[PDB]
Amino acid sequence: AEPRAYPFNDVHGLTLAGRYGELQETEPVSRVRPPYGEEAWLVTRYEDVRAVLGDGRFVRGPSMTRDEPRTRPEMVKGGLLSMDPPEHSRLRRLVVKAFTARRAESLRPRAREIAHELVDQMAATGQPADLVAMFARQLPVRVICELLGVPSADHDRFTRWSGAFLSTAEVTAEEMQEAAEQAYAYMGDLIDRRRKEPTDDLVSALVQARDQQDSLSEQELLDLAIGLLVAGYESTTTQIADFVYLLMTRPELRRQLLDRPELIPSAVEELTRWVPLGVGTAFPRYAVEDVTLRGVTIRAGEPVLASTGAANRDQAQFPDADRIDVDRTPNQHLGFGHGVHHCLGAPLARVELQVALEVLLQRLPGIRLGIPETQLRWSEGMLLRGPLELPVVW
Ligand SMILES: CC[C@H]1OC(=O)/C=C/[C@H](C)[C@@H](O[C@@H]2O[C@H](C)C[C@H](N(C)C)[C@H]2O)[C@@H](C)C[C@@H](C)C(=O)/C=C/C=C/[C@]1(O)CO[C@@H]1O[C@H](C)[C@@H](O)[C@@H](OC)[C@H]1OC
Ligand code: HEM
Ligand SMILES: [Mg+2]
Repeated sequence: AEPRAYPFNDVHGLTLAGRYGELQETEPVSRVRPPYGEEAWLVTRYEDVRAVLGDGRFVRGPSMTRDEPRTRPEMVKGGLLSMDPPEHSRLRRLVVKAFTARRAESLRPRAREIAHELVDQMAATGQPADLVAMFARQLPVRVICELLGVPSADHDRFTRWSGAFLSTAEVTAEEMQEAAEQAYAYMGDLIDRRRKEPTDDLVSALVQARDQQDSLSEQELLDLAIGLLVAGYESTTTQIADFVYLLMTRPELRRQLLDRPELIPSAVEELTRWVPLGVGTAFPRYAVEDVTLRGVTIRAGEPVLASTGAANRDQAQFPDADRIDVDRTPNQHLGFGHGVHHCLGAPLARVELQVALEVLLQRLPGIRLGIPETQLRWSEGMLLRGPLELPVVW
């Protein structure tokens, strides 16, 4: 009876559903029924979403058993986002000792070179070129190859395997399983090589990482490396396609960044706030005990969807929240999460998104859609929202 069908967002674009603003106003903790899995609470105000994501009483562990609210029939379980302190905390300390802000920044010149190569290839094939296939789907996985220390000769086949892990892939289950097996075997052998002769890449640094006198096991290293790959690939790819879609359809955004390229980092933050990247809200948290939130009792065990897409568009937190203002300040958005699970690749994701906009505007300052905006084909992957193809001219 009472729960609302969720997701509210239409996948065929980046429009924030008007339902979220309505619930922010008058029903900030509400019930939703997803296409698959359990009914759940949905939390939409910036304050409340931040509160749930930062509260020790809201955990992720039950994701390992539960029939989670979701938009696809299958469930992916495990990785860092399935874990709770203290087990989560230990892995996070070790991974961040290796995966530093310094290391992320140090990849900016290689990310620029790879971005320029991808534009070179677009220019070589000629116009219109598909920005999604040729650029957005290529830069983040090649940057992960560079991050981890995959030798250059293996980037193309590593990119091919990794393509099978995207929610937009049309491959068979057996095709995807073969790609997973090859990527895991490849990464294991890469870790064996770096254990034998360390160099200055992330795999070597993960081997060497110590926390107090603790370290990552051989199997933790391999599982965490694969986890970084999936966490850092589809999201960054989709966000690149979405940011350039916005650039190409909003003349003042493009003008402002052509005129003052120094605005690019601020524009990356503002677009990360504005773009409701998720179809709905994934990764439900579970109450460990009864919690009272905005007068509503969330019972021990119940799932709670804390919508960062809605939170980032809350009129109570961001003045004129639906406006894209590249100079917006402050901008304490939740686009890279909040609390203990907050995106650990965020420094790198920011480098990649900044480099993408920098290189495309420098090289292709007239970049624009090659077809009417109403003709764009949107992904029906049901996890993130973005164009399947972006035919561009310049
Ligand atoms: C929307 C992003 C999300 O995408 C996903 O969750 C992607 C899921 C795709 C759609 C899945 O693939 C489908 O599986 C079906 C059973 C068959 C489909 N085909 C073959 C007919 C197939 O397309 C999964 C099962 C693919 C495999 C390789 C996989 O486990 C991928 C995981 C990818 C995870 C993600 O890319 C990243 O999400 C990560 O999920 C982990 C479970 C978390 O721990 C966390 O990682 C650190 C988190 O990142 C922050
Ligand atoms: C634009 C690109 C990206 C976006 C929008 C993004 C967003 C996020 C968000 C919102 C979370 C928290 C999810 C939750 O708590 O429910 C998260 C977690 C994570 N991100 Fe990202 N991310 C991006 C890029 C990357 C990259 C490049 C990497 C790695 C190289 C990465 C690695 C991870 C990992 C490992 C987690 C799980 C952290 C944990 O559970 O402790 N991300 N990301
Ligand atoms: Mg050149």
